Amino acid sequence: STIKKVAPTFWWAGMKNPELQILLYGDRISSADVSLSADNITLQEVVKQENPNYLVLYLDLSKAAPQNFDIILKQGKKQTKIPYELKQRRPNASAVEGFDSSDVLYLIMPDRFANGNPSNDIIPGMLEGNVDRNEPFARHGGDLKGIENHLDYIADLGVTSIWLNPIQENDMKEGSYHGYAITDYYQVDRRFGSNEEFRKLTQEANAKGLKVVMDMIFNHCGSDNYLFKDMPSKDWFNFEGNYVQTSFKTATQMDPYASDYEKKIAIDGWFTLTMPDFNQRNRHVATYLIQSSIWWIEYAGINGIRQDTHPYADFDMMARWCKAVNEEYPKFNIVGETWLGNNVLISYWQKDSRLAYPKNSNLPTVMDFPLMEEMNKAFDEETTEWNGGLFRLYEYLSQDIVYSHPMSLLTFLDNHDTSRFYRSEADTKNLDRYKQALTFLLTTRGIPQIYYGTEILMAADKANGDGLLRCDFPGGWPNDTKNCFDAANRTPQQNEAFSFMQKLLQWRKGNEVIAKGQLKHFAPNKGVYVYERKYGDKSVVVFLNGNDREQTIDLVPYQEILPASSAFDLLTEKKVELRNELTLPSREIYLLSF
Amino acid sequence: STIKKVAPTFWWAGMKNPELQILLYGDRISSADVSLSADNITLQEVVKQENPNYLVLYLDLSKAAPQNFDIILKQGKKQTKIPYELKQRRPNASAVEGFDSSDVLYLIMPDRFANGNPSNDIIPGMLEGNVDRNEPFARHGGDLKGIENHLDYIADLGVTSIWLNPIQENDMKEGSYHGYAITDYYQVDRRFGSNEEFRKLTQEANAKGLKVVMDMIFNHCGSDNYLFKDMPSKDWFNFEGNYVQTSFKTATQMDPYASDYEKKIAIDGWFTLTMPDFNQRNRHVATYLIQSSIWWIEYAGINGIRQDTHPYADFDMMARWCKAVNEEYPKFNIVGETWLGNNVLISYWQKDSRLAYPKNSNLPTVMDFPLMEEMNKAFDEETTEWNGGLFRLYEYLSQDIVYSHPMSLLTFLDNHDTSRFYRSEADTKNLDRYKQALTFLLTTRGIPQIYYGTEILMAADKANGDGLLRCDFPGGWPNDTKNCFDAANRTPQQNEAFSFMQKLLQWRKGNEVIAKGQLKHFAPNKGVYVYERKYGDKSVVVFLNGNDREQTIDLVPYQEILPASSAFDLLTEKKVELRNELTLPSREIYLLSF
Ligand SMILES: [Ca+2]
Ligand SMILES: [Ca+2]
Ligand SMILES: [Ca+2]
Ligand SMILES: [Ca+2]
Repeated sequence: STIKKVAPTFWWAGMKNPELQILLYGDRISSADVSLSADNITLQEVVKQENPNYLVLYLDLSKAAPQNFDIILKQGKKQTKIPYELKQRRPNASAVEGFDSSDVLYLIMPDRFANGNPSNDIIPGMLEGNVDRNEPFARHGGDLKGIENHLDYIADLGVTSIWLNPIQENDMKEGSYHGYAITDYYQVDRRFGSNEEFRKLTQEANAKGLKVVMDMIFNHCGSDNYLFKDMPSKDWFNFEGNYVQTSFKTATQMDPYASDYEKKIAIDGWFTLTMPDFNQRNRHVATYLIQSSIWWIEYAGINGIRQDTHPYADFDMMARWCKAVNEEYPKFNIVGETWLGNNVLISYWQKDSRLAYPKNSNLPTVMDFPLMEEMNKAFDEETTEWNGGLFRLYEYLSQDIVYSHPMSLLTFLDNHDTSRFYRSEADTKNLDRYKQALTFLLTTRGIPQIYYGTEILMAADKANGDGLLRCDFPGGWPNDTKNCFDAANRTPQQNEAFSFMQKLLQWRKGNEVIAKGQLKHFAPNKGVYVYERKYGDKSVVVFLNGNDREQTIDLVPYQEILPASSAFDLLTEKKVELRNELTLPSREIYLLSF
Repeated sequence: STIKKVAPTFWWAGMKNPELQILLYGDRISSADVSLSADNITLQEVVKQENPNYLVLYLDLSKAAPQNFDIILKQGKKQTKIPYELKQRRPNASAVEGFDSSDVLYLIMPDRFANGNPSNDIIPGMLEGNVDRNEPFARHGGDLKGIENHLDYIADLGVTSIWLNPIQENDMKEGSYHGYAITDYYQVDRRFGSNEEFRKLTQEANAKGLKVVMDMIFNHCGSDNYLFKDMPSKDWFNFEGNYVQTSFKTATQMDPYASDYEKKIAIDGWFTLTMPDFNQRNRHVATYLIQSSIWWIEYAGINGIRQDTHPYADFDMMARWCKAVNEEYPKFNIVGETWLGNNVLISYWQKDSRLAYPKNSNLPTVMDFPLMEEMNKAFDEETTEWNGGLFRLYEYLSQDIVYSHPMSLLTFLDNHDTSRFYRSEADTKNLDRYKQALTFLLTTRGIPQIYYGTEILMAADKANGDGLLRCDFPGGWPNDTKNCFDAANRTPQQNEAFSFMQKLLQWRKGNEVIAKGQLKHFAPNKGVYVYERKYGDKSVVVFLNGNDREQTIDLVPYQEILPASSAFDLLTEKKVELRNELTLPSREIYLLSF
């Protein structure tokens, strides 16, 4: 009809926040006389703006039960009836579990994991009408069905959650594959699936014991989003809708020496030309985006959101967002991308930050990029008597007083924006670093994330561009020669790697010591880093030898974490003797239980 | 007589704390019956310990006026009268000025600055009976008279304070030159001068407008200190008087993951065999040391103490110490050596630390070693569009939210424990780095310290040992060929360096903008770092070009700190045009006033 788009698509009765903003987009609709035909719904307000193609409606749902109702636009002789549903909430929707340190997240770029339906690789009408598996920056045809097809593999690997790069539609001319330029916040990308397919994926994942986390982006949308292409008003995007390039200097939010000029350039600046910057200080923009997040939580049953670009957005509005989400879903977890150089500035973004006080982001989980930088060097260097190697871990962790909630820090070796743990295929010839890094990651504090393909030694270097950071999982396509979803088609080394991660993950799942236990560590001792996780009377103890050589060490230092004269290494299932001294082969790892 | 040592030597009437501990050392004195012959002084308590050579007396002075009085030991037939003075306080002793960001401190190692009295280079009876100017680790003969002789030079350089490495006596066999193994807390080292000489030095310094800061060490004394050689009890030193070597891991005080074993080894461990670790948890040790600090403040009129090794000592006792000092001298400033790798752990030691809360060190000033590390690389590297060079300064300073009192951070390029700013004589051929580093140091936030000899390009590298970090000031000895205290005997380059520092220092002195002003800075712009200090309506603006090349930059970013279309560079006294763009020669520095 005259109505092109209605947002949200639908809503629910009995949400904690009883307000509903319905955004209407169509042909010169703004002059219309608006009414409702409904049962116990109040139309509070109709908002008109420069662009006559939009109306913004504010409804009060406090007294309203599930129902179908009509929005009615009368313009002279013409009358349009827009039907609208208030669905009935699942029981206990509010009580959906979040994710936490008991979990391990498996990060998947949908377009690059598995093609389970080739018929949707190209969608008539969409601006990017091409797939080309040999172009790193083109669509390759991955989809939701593909992920659904391989849930068995993911669960068997031992992770507890899938985390998806953005699945919301990116109808862009170029670069649509990655998902970070959304053109519709209320639709899965038609090349990945329908909305229903995503709900089904989540159901299927939950039934195999897997949580689902979803990437969302409030800082910016794609330039082909109707909201941008046909702006309601200049106030919806920063710099009044004109492209000004961001500096990426997000330290300006908290830097005590920041300039006014630089704060504006950073936080109001656009990431690129085709990713215009939302003005989150606009009440309509903010509610639109907030509602979008809540919609996907109610509709799809997700356990988590990662808000990319969190520091590039208005601080106050993102605090309101986190508050509004947690008011509706008290156990839900949100992680923000805090890509900064140091723990000090990252800690500011975490909920209850001592350094932000009295400001509070309300953001439960932030990302430990500094730990990533250290872990990418700590297993390759010599650990001397004074410095290097595993000292990086000792020294970094001892600074955890900065962080308000250290067990709500996402930890990771890499992700879709970094070099992979192994930079090149050639580097994967030695798995020592892999084994130490993952032992550390999966036993120390925080919430681990594994990037898809880590478990089969996929390699990549940032210097060759972002496209090759996100190569196709070998096996995800019908015509792939080697299908690495099955052990039978994997190199010996790939199976060594896969089996190692799986051992740790399968052991970690359900393990209350790692999930909730105190942490206690010791300075590297003749190159050997030792630490303990301890919950009640159960404990775990890790030894990591930080050198390419045999080392004997005195065990007297560790008396307070060694309650018995021997224990079993979980990895080799062999006994380790704990009496006075211990000799550790080159790059040894012991993971003891007590 | 039978009394070898009395501590303190004397005291004052009308101190805020009315308690006085008098420690008596002699031949089997502990059985004695003790009394006083005095006017309105109460002997509260006499403390006996394992060693019979000691008595500890506690007196109450609350009702007591200045007087001479006697302590009386009666043992059978023998009776010893120990005379003791309660001096009368100078008026306004309490109100002695501290030091602060309006100051610049000039750090001097006394044995290596100037020999103004060669007759005291060797002192009969002292265990180290040798001087040898050609041995880096031997005494060279510097003294107080030498510093007094060159106060004119120091004041003319433009600094506001002298800071001395320890002047308390180090009667040790080897290594006595540096001062960090004290054998008498109540005596200046006889090779430097008498107590009176130090008081005179201070008087002389004050009259030329210079403050005096004194190094003290509570963590440890020298193994030839009577307190150690002939211990009152095993409880006076950690590990019951037995040598156990410290790990140097002082992060154990605040590390949330610290072990019990490691905390003890670090904080109770000895620095070396000949530097035994005081047990500051012993009430007698603590009062002894506290009183010693207060004594030198009353007696000598000093403005500041640097407590070396502050983190190796008991946290609670050092907080009590800072409180007790500030209760007596409210404006006095104490700086603690916080030699740690990062701002997080350093910030814990600063008074009102948000990360230590609810603990509080009460330590006003801490040392910004991380800024030093950055400054030793920031002026040598390329400053690209994204990273390197002057970015190190931008990035470090933006983390100042960690610090409770950023203007009470001691900043410095080097000191007696580091490589000098210039590692070798050859490196001093280029002064660009010197000029940028010192411009930065003397205009940015904090309390600058210059190490003696920096102003004449003395060079040294840590790798050649500590002795060559502390070479003789050329001119401090009667037989030196080139006397660099006078411009006439200096290389052209030495005079370029000296004149540059002097210009900045002389301009900084009295300058309220630098002392008290806000700081505002900008990300390096095509390699050029720019910042402003601003107090009321007066401001200062620095431009530092962070590359070995000419660069034109847009000035539009800086509109908010450029209130006029031109200004005068303080350094070259030439006009700089502030209109739309600015072209900066290789390594340019502009220091503008408005
Ligand atoms: Ca497909
Ligand atoms: Ca923004
Ligand atoms: Ca002398
Ligand atoms: Ca100690």
